[PDB]
Amino acid sequence: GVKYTCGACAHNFSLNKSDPVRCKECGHRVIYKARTKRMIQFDAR
Amino acid sequence: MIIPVRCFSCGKVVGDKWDAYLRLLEEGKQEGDALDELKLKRYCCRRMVLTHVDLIEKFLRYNPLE
Amino acid sequence: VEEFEKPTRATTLRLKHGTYEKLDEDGLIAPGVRVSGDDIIIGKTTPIPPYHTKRDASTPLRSTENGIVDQVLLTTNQEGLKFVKVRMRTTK
Amino acid sequence: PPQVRPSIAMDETTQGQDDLTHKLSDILKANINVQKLEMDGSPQHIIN
Ligand SMILES: [Zn+2]
Ligand SMILES: [Zn+2]
Repeated sequence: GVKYTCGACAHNFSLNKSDPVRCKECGHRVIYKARTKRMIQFDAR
Repeated sequence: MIIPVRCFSCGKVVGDKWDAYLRLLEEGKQEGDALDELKLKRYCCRRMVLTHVDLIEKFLRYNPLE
Repeated sequence: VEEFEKPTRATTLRLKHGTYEKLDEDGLIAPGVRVSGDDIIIGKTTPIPPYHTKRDASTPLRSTENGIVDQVLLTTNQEGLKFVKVRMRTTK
Repeated sequence: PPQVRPSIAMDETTQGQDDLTHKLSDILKANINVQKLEMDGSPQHIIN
């Protein structure tokens, strides 16, 4: 459902609000939300 | 963090002389001589280049999160 | 127990005047999103002890502060419940 | 009036009531069952 990245092995996966909060590959208990795909604008000032 | 693009006071472009400054310091040249060879006359640019701390070299030590 | 979720207009009540469209399906805003003050960044709902019976415990951004969502952390606490930390970055 | 006791609207329309309102409802139920036990046959000590 939502992309996530592991905090230890840095592997990208996805979650569907049903899986336990853990890394699929290395079983790490700390994960981060992946960066959104939307563009971001700055005024360079 | 990283070398600034321009001198804060005057505005001379000094961001392209960091690698040259380090290489000049490699051959044992004094800091004043190295600054002189980079044509940094006004002491604003001299303090811009001389007092910079390259902290980004530390930030690159940590493993990337992706 | 409570849950991190995007509150609904009908089935969920006690909606703050701040916007909710920035939240995702899991109630957590994605990093790299510009937000302003009072905007909801964490959406949490609490069941009413004995439809339209869910307290909104959403945490809004500080009204005097702006910035971009620098980082989002999701994990579990000591007892195993959900745990979210949102770090906002701005320029002074 | 409801101005006297604070009925906090912790969640929109679906709200409970203060303890005073619940106790007033209990008192009214007590008065109703007191009234309903005076025309019909019932022990006097039970009425008291
Ligand atoms: Zn992992
Ligand atoms: Zn200068």
